[PDB]
Amino acid sequence: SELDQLRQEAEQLKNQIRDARKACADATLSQITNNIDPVGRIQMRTRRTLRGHLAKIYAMHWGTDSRLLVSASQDGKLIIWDSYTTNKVHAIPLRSSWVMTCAYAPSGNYVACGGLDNICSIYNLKTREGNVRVSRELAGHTGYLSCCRFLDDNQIVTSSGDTTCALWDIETGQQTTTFTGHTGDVMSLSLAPDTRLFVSGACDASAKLWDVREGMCRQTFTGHESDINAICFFPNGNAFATGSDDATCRLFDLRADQELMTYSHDNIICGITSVSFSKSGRLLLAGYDDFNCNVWDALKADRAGVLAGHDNRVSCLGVTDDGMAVATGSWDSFLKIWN
Amino acid sequence: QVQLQESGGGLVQPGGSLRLSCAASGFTFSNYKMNWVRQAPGKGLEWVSDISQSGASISYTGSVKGRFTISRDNAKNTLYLQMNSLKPEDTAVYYCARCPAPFTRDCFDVTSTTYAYRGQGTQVTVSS
Amino acid sequence: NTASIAQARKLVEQLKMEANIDRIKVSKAAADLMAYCEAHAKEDPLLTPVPASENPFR
Amino acid sequence: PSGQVMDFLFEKWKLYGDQCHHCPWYLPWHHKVQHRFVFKRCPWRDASQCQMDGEEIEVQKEVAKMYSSFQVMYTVGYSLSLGALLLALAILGGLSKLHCTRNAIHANLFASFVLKASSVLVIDGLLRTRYSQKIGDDLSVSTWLSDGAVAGCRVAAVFMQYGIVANYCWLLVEGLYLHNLLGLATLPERSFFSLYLGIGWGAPMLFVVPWAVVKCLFENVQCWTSNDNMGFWWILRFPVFLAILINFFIFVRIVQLLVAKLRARYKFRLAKSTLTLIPLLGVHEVVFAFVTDEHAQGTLRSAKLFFDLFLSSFQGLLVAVLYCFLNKEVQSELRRRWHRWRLGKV
Amino acid sequence: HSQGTFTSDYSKYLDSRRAEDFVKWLEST
Amino acid sequence: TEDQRNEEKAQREANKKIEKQLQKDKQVYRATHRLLLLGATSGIFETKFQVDKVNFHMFDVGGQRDERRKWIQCFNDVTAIIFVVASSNQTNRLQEALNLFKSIWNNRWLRTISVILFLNKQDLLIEDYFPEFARYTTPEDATPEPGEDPRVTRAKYFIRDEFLRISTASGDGRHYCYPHFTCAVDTENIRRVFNDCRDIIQRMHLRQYELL
Repeated sequence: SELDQLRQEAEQLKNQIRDARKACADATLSQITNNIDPVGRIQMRTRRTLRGHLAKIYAMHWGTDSRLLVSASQDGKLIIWDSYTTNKVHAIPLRSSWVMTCAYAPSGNYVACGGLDNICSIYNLKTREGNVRVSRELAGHTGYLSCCRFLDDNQIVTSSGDTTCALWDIETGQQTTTFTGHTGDVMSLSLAPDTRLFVSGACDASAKLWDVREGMCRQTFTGHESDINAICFFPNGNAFATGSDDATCRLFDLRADQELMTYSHDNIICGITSVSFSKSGRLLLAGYDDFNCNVWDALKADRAGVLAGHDNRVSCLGVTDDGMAVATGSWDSFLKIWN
Repeated sequence: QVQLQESGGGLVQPGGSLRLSCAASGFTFSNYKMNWVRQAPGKGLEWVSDISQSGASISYTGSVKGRFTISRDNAKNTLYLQMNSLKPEDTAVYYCARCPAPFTRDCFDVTSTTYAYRGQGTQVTVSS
Repeated sequence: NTASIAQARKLVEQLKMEANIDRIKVSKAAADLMAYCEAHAKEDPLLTPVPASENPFR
Repeated sequence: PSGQVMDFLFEKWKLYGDQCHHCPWYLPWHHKVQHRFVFKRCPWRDASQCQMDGEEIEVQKEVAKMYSSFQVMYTVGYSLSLGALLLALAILGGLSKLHCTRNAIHANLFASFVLKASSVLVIDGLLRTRYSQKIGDDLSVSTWLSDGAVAGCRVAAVFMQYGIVANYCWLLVEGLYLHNLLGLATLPERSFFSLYLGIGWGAPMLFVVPWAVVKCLFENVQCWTSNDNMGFWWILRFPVFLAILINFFIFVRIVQLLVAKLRARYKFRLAKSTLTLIPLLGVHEVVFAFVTDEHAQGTLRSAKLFFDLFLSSFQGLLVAVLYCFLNKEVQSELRRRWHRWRLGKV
Repeated sequence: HSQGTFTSDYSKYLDSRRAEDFVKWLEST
Repeated sequence: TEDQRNEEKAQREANKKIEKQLQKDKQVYRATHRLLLLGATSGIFETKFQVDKVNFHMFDVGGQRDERRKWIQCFNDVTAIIFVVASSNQTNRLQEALNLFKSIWNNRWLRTISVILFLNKQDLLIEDYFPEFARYTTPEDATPEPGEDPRVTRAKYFIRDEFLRISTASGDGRHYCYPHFTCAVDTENIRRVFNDCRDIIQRMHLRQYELL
């Protein structure tokens, strides 16, 4: 059949790509950094505790002033907190109970949320009246919304469970570019500092690099076993990290197009829900299903600290822009701030 | 990358015996549970059988109960299916698939072709 | 039919597009991360604990 | 002898010296020894004709051993329960996860048990000291029958009477809270914790204050620990009987519900469930409730004071063991702390 | 309750003991 | 200066107002029963009804895909799951339904939820697919419909026990299964749902007090 020859040509191309990557592999990251010394001992304690929500919590996001943050819960509420003084500011009731993601605008004038209704809703905070009401609704996805990240006040990028990603125009309300490369559901995404490229992880155990302007995939990163749950991007601009259900984190390099590190331990069996980096890119923090977080070391791959003290599953994780605080959420209704 | 490749499909008259196998790579074989899946012509996907991580637990679909058997080799990362006393009803395309999560007793893999962790299959036909 | 053959033909095109990419050596692309970390190692308030005087989360 | 037989004896002797020159009659057992008199020697001095009956002394000698044994028994009983209750209160407060309304009623009941156990020991301790001092000089007892000496005992008496009544109310609150849960189908919206707290703590307060006022005006007998008028002693028992009478019907209903849940789907679980339920509702009290104080003279009064004083002393230990130290949710949460503190050292 | 009646009986027993001890002291001295 | 105290007072007043609103929201939220409806806005559906002044709120998932291993974890804190089965060439849908039931029963995050089962189209109603419909006998305690068809009754009580085997093979102690045959048509299903919900709630409290 004509399908067989095309398949064998694809296999030959895959073999050529694998050989090209194998040729460039001169040394490992461990050997180069074997000379440096360990970070030491890192211990953190809970400085603040927030007790507003009723049901479990799925998402949170930090503000660019590193003082306000929004959180989403499955009872149908959005709450904006003040991190310095534990008092709330806004409480926003949602039309649909199951919200699965939330984002905070860089300017501080908008927030977003989405869930099983397949719709993304934009909320206006600063208004003449003084209340909060929906501005726009973005329909068109054929699957539940799972992540959204503001690019500016007029643009946003979303991922859903119909194996596609889209770029929206808020005032127009119509899709502009669609990225159809994945096979399974898309779980998370992360934007670059210059907001020119971004990466996503799906349930096909693969990650991709997208071009916002052109609109087609440039690189595909493989080598993983199971579904990818979280993804974060490195401060420099040439690396990113992933987390998944096989209890393993990995480090990838855009300019080298290869995997560089693996963060796994023998007694760790549960999955990974969220990952994040530190300000200098030296500490890699992650959340697990065993109710506590871990602090890794990106250059040497050894465990330095542990963030315990949660009564249920940890779902979200975040680090401030100035890097002076860390906030975590969990399936119990409490938020903790660590420093 | 996860990859599966089946082999051993061939035409056979009623009463014959066939042997099927698919070899896995790119993941730890001992940590996952395997299945067998068929697709009859003009009909949807149908689950056939499954085997536990250590091979202790075996299940069958009832239509083929008492005629088929399943075994796995952890050392060589290979799955086997033994077929005896075939009838013209058995003609279909056979797939071998695994469920996505390790250390789990529940699997969701009898879905459409969209399932990523599946092979390509070999044609098996019975006629005269 | 046509959709299947188009989908199959798209895969090889994407594969050749990914193959036609310039790469570098791992050694050059690995020292950059540690150089960056050493350069910005004095501005990390979590790697090196700050005194409680400037800490606003006491 | 209705109390204050020492008061009458001292007053009559003073009246004897009051007359001066214008057996002795002021003797308590004079009525049965009127005929005999004292020898003309010139009982005051050198007189052995009139004394108590040796059989009376022999009888009085045997009744002290029973009191001593009973005192030792309940003194040993209260201490272990008190220690267990303190240990259980510490654990429930030290684990942030075990914060619920149920645990709130449990802790409030533990506090009442602790208060009662502490009050009984304190009132017992400072009462054997009063009767353990030598009479000595005649002018040394004038300050022993005064209000100043017994100032610190009548406060302890009130504090001991309040603790006993405030413990029978939380037993009723426990039954009322559990009976309400199974009656209605959904969750009971908000909890009436304020109403339950008021019933538990402030309802005793309106039964003992009326008692103390009557005790101070009409029955100001020494040390305020002897009951002479049954009518005034009926004030503190009506709320006691009411609680157990209410709690019996709740116990019966819960057992019927348990039987229904097992029939519509054995005997070992149906026997294990009631045995642990009895200490939380107090059915051992209604077992002997109808044998009242007045109609009890012989061994029927001594067995009733043994059964109830043996089962009441260990009821504080039993509830703590059954509900705190044996709970699955407590044993699964205590081991997590051990692992967290262990792995933090490696 | 049993505690109150037991305490009452114990106090009444102690009171007579004290009275008889006073009588014994009076007759002895 | 004095403006700081004014800002703090305003912030505390706003906090007090929103806490006052959340108190009423909490009172309303926890007196409602949430049900999930399975089978065999466009994304999600809603439905409200009341029986004996009790609030129910059912959810139908008809806008999603057929890969439900990810969005099914959002329903781990519901009261019960309703599972509709068509008891009636076919493609052996009974085995697919049984496998889905087994997966739901054995899932980690749904390993404590009860299931209410509804067999439908009894009027329309085994020997080729299941080779055990020949050494089976009708259970002693049965209430056959006035139809009195021996084969139909045998099929009904062979299908019910097939589902009961999965439920009784594991998950012993903290969840159960309530099978119903949909002989009643018009409005007798909601009363049954009410009864099972009441039973589940009572058993939950009894388990919490460790009397069962």
